[PDB]
Amino acid sequence: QMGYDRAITVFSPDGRLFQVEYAREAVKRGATAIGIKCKEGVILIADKRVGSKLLEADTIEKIYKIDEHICAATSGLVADARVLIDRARIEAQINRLTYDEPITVKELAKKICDFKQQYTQYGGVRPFGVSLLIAGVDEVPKLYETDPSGALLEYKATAIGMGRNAVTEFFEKEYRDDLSFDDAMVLGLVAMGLSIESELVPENIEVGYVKVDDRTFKEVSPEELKPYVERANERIRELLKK
Amino acid sequence: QMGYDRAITVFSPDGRLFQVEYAREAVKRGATAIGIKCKEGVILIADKRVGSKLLEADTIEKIYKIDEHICAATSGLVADARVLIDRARIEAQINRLTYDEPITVKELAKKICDFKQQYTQYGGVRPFGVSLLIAGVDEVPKLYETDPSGALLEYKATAIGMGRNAVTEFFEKEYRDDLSFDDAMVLGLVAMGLSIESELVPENIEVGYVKVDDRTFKEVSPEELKPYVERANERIRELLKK
Amino acid sequence: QMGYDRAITVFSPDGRLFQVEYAREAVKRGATAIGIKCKEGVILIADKRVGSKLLEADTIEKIYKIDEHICAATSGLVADARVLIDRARIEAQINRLTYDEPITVKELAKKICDFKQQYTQYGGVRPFGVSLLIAGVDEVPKLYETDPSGALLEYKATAIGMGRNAVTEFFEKEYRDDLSFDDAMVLGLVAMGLSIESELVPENIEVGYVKVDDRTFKEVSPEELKPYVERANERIRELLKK
Amino acid sequence: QMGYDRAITVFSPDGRLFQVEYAREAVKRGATAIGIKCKEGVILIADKRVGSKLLEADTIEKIYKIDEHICAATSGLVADARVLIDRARIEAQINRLTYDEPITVKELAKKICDFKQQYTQYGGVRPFGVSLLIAGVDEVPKLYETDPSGALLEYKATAIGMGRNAVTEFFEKEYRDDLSFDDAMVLGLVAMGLSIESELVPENIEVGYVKVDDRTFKEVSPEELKPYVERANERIRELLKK
Amino acid sequence: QMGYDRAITVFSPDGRLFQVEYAREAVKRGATAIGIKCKEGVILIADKRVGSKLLEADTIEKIYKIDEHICAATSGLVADARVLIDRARIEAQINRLTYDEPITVKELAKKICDFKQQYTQYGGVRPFGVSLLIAGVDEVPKLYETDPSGALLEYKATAIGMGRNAVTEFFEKEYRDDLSFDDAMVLGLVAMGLSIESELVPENIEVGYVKVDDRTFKEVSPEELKPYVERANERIRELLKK
Amino acid sequence: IKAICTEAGMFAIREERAKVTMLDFTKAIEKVLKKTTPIPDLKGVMFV
Amino acid sequence: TTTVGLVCKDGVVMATEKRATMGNFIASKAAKKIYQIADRMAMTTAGSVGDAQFLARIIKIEANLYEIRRERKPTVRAIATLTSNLLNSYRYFPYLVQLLIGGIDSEGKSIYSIDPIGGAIEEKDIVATGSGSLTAYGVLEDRFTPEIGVDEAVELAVRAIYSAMKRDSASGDGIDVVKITEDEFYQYSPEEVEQILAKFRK
Amino acid sequence: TTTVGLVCKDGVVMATEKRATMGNFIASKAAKKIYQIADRMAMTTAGSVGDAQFLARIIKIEANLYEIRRERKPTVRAIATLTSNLLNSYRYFPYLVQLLIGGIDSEGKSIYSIDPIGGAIEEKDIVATGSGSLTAYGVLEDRFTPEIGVDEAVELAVRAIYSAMKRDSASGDGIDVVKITEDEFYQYSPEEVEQILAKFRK
Repeated sequence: QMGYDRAITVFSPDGRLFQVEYAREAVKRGATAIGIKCKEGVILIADKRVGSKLLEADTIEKIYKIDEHICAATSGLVADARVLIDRARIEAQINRLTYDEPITVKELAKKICDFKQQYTQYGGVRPFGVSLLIAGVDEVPKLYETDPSGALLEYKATAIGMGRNAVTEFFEKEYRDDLSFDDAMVLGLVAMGLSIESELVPENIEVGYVKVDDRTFKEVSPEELKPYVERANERIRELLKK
Repeated sequence: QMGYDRAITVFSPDGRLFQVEYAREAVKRGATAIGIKCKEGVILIADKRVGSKLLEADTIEKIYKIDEHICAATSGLVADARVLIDRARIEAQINRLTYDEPITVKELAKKICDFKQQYTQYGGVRPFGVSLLIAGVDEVPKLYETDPSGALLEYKATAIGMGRNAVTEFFEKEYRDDLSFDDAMVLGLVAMGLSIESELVPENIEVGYVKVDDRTFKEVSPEELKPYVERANERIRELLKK
Repeated sequence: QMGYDRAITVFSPDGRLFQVEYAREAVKRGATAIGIKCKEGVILIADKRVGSKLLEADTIEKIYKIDEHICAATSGLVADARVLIDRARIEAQINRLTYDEPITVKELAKKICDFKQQYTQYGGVRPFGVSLLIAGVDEVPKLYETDPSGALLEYKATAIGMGRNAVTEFFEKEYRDDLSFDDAMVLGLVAMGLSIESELVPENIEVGYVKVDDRTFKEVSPEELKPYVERANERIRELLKK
Repeated sequence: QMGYDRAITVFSPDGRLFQVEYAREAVKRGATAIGIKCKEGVILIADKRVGSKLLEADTIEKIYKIDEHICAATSGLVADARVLIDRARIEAQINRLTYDEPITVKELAKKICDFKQQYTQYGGVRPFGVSLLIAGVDEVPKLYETDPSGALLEYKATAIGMGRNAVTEFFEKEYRDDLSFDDAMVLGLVAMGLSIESELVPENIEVGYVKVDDRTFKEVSPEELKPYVERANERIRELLKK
Repeated sequence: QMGYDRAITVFSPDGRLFQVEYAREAVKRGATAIGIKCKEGVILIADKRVGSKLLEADTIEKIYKIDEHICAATSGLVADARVLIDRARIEAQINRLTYDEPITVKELAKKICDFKQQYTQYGGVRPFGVSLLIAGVDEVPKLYETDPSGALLEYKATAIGMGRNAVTEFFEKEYRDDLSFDDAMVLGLVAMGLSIESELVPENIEVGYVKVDDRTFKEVSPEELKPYVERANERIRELLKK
Repeated sequence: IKAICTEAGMFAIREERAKVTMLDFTKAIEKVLKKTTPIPDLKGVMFV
Repeated sequence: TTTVGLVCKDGVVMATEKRATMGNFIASKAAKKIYQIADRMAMTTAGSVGDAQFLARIIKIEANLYEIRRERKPTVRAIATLTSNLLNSYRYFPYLVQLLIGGIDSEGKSIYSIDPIGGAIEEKDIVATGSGSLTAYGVLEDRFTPEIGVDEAVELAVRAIYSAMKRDSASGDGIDVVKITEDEFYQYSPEEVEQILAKFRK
Repeated sequence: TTTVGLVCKDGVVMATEKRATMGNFIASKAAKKIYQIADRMAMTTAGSVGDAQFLARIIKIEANLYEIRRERKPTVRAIATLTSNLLNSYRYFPYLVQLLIGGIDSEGKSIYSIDPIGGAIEEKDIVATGSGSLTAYGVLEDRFTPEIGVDEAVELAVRAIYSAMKRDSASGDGIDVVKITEDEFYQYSPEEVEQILAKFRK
């Protein structure tokens, strides 16, 4: 309702803030990004689908590296992402500066939601309106959704973007705490194909992953996506026969 | 109220500040958290229940360590609360710096009230939309409640949040001052059982406490949790047969 | 509607800053406190009825030490009291540093009045909606009332808050300037009963005083306040029959 | 509408600022004060009668010593008075700091006037709704009145406050430049006496002056005050036959 | 109606600032002030019929000294005038300070125009509603008008204040450029008398003037005014007849 | 004033009397007014 | 340079050199180093001339300002603290001057020394400070009782500056004696003091 | 300058010597170096007089402030750490003073010793501090009893200082002793202490 969404400083009568709710509407408006955690790693997949064949196939870019074992992928305003992830990188380096330790996904998530909240509090600044799914390996795989609100929540597997609801109803049935690494990234391709409702090629998705066993962030090539891409497709076709 | 609720700089003709009253409603949007003081220690029970089975139940958590003998719980924004409690760690530490003394729970409550009050005065900024429960032992048990305005109320059996209305009702009738640590522990699990209106299990709830004999903070491992809930369940069933 | 109570900077046509009479009403709705000035000392009596018994029955505080010779009692937001008292206590301690002199009740009054008038004058920050009673003995007994706008009014006897009106008429008749310490105290306790429309209990009143010959602040302890109450209940009952 | 009056940064269509125009009437709402000039010095009289039995008969004060040889009266808000006269006094003593010379009566009122001019142009702050009368002898007596705008008018006898309308009519006939100190003092008391419609009492009115022989501020105890009040009162009885 | 007079930051689609044109009409509710330039000096004539008999003879008294060859009259807010007239003295003595040159009138007027434009461009503040006549003899006699806007205009006879429209017309007929000091001085007195609708006497004007030869400000004495008044009244009498 | 006198008249009727007494009028001032604008709300919490 | 102070029963009496010499240079033979702070407060400065004046003026300004804000006479104890606070805060502008503040107030009689490095100490009823102090303490204490009148005090005060002057080659023959008797604030000034020491011959 | 301290089982007794001497130059008649911080807390300084006087007033004022805050009198430790932080903040104003901050609290009796680079350190025995300290330890340490009252600590605290005075010509005479019996804040004052050292000589 009007006048409880004309400021970010104005709490509504209900205790809700309709501005902040409208910044979450911004996150659903965008493109999808799905995060999947398994015990051997946490695999992060993001839509690389373009508006035209006039755009370079890789549009810069949907999965950033933040630390050496920490990545995030994006849904919501791509504008806000530029500054928000830049800030995130400087912070992951700052902890390496001042303790000589790789930052933990809690504490990187924490800095970034605290930074968010400060600009939700002020009425002279409007907050970032993008949600990132920050993934990395600390002592165990971790997967976090940083919300445009300034809230963190840890997930076993998740989604954001336009395909969010579809991939929450999907993982409720399928997701189990036994999933393999390879079957995890595949399960997230299946998810991804459901959201857009079209089949996948390695030219309209981008997968990176975080391995425990390497303890490092790695970026999966299209060439090395190809087997996983076919496998997932058999299942994507079956969901669109339902 | 209709044009005197579009900022915080206003006072209404009621003498009330409706922008601060809307911030208090923000607190009831979030879940209940309950504290009890008994004569042997003070008890903090937080709701940790997940809204989907794809979350991980260790980030909707309320309990935060603030000093080696002061913890606190929260209701309100998640976002605001994490910044509010990172401040309360810094204030507590800052007292140890200049005096070499851990902060009295009474003093710590007075400091963070005063911090929250500057966010209420300024028109460049909205208050913290949170209430706290600060539970500690300085020398003897203390339990205090912050309001989102930065006001200070001493309590002795208390709650905040949605289930607050029912927990008040519950401790009106049941709660007496002749209760032990164990006997007060069970009553707070029963007060959580009333408010969610179902049976508990110890993976949706978390207990922290401060005792006077140990004069420390501890956190109740899941292992030490099961018997308290098993007793509570006996009595939560009776209120679901009223 | 008005638009003159939109902000402080806006006067009404009536030659009134409409928003500071609304900060004034903020005082009225809160619980009451009475200062009673005699020549044998000053008496300060203030609320502890507040909440039920789920609260501490020794909930803290309306009776703030400012110095060891000056005390104050409050009505209005006790958020705004908590910060205003912090500033008052520090303001007084500065005088002692740079002059090695106890500050006088009156000189103290001017400095806090000046502090309140800073937020009153500025438009980007709301005034305080709290009143202050400052009662002390500096070298004669003295009593002021500090208004939310930073105004100074000296009283013979005063109350503020909810019960103000009942007190005004009551003291209009009986109060004399030549009262005893014993008399004035018992009488203001008679008056405090009427204000809340019930008998006293020493758990529902906190009472302080500054004596002429002691030059010190002391708070009267619940059972040392009990014989005074006991002779005061007689009168309160007599007057509530009618 | 009309006004164009919700800010000072917006002129009304009439070429006025309504904001300043409502603040000039906020003086009239305030307590009366009366100025009268003679050639043996200039007497400044201020109403100290405000309240009734609930308020002390000495309410501060309202006729403040600004310098050693300068005093001023106040009308308008009690609250605004408190801060303005703090600055005024500072400035008066600052002139001697930097020059070692008596500040001119004309120039001290100017530098009071400049502070409020400041508050007429910045929008972030409201102008003070207060009028000081500036009375002294630089070496010939001078009487000025300061206005909520920061406007400066040289007077020779004046009233301000409640008595604004009354005393002007009264001085049309009565006033002259060859009244003696005693005839003029007495004429000042009658004039307040019409304002309030009542006979005066020396116990609830405060009178100060700067004479020409002394050139030093003095103040009239209520004991000294009696004979003047007596001579005054006869004429006040004459007024209140009509 | 429109937001265009409701801000000072908004140009109308008429390409006019109405705030500046209502600052414009702040000057016209000031009492008349007239300037006459002759080749033999430059002459500022200003009302001093302002106020009652309860107001001094020398009550404002507009023709304030700015430098040792520069005087300036004012019309508008008497408040805002004092600061511009003060800033005029400093800027002039700055010219004396940084160069050791007599203050060019032209450059002083330029420097007031830039100072007044800081308050025009910025919207958090408001531009003074005063028109000054900057006149003096730097090397040849000059007379300008500086506007509320802070715009430079050269005049050789002008008027400002409520008398303006009458005096513009009077000089369009009468004014000449083959003009002697005595005649000029007589002529502008003629013009003042039309404004006030009434005959002059040397007690209801102040006239300052800046000679070429002398190159200094001097006020004309009442006794010295008198012959100029007498000569001038001849034409006043004729032209206020039909 | 017409409404006060009619409303006061309603109390007199109830109590079975022809005359209107002092009590009935003050009861009518309270009655009429109460139903037109309210009195409850509130005390802190935070305003205490 | 030296200054003395002693507490009389009915007054307080202090003293200054009114001619100050350092080397073969004399700045003024009517140089103030004696300061009237308020009506019955005085300050006497030993140490540097110029910093004396500059600090000393501000302390006058304070005496008035406080008296106006409190509606009462200022105390000795206020101003005694104050000088020292001012001095510690402006050690980026340090004033290297040794003050003696004393006088009469509601509190009663007392004489404080303020060090050129800050800080406000109280002397019981005697004080000297400066180059000539070491001798002077004994000079005063010989005839100091607490019931010595104002007249004998001024005599007594001179004898301490008199003691200093002969030892050193660079002290002044000008002298000011200050009396503070709660009824007058009299400044005896070089002439009047002079003949007190023409009893002492030289 | 020298100050001595010993930790008793019934209080804290610390002692100071007033009068600050360069070599034969004293700056005033007496010079406070004993500060009452609260009825159970003391500060005894050896160092400069002015620097100590400046800092002491401050410390007193924030002690009162902390009392109100916690509603709970400050600890010996808290004052010590407050003091370390105040001295390091103002290490841009040249203040070189060695402090002994001591008293009674709920954790016992203790004295914590401060140097002007920071630091507070535990002593529950003997502590002595200054330019006379080494000689002072000879007396204190041997004749230490941890079964010593506050009443045999005064007899001892004199004797330690007296001995230091006779082995330094930069100490004066002005021996004060302060005693904190847990019921008051007693200051013996110069006179009484002078008599204890008369029966420790002729």
